[PDB]
Amino acid sequence: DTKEQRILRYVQQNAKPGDPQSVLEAIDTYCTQKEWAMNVGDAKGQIMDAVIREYSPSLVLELGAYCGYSAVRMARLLQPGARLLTMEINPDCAAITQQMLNFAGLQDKVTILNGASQDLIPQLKKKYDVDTLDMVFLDHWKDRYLPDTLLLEKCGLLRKGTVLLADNVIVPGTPDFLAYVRGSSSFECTHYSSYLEYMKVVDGLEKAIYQGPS
Ligand SMILES: Cc1nnc(C2CC2)n1-c1ccccc1
Ligand code: NA
Repeated sequence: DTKEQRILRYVQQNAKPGDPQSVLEAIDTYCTQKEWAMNVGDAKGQIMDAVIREYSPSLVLELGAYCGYSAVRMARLLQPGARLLTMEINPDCAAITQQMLNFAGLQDKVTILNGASQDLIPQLKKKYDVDTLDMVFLDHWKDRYLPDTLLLEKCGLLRKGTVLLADNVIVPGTPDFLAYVRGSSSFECTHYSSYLEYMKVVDGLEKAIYQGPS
């Protein structure tokens, strides 16, 4: 038995089928009052919402999924015909995420790819007919933020205006990724700070808008 499974069982008893908002609230309640989980929080959640709404991405790529919270949080805001592609290496988190999306009524919008992102990313063009992404959400293994950004560029998956949004850049922290995008002229960066009231600790998200190479 895992924490993610217990979050699933809790949503199923306390949220309403097909209602993405009630699913998100059930998760926020469980991960505030009962068992903490990093991906969830609403300082973070309202920044994810504002970015999605400002940029209206047609194709989002999510690196990392735990119980589906981020994917539900994003998929529920996508326009009709917009699609979310989620890569998760842990097959158990992938199955929970899938069931969480099924519960939320959102499975028609999301495609879960199970695998290491470094191996899935070079395949997006040939296997999934992906040309370019409008948005990328980085919430997976902190060591992969930078190397995977480089792979996205190597494969031409970013275009002028593609929005990278990086979670947990301070806690547990992704300093090499922050150094790369803030220091590169390919990226225009905005940092969103987020006080974790319950930990007495400062964390943040990074927004980097790809400029192209030039
Ligand atoms: C990559 C990359 N791009 N710019 C930088 C720093 C600002 C100069 N780094 C870097 C250097 C050393 C360790 C980790 C990341
Ligand atoms: Na920069």
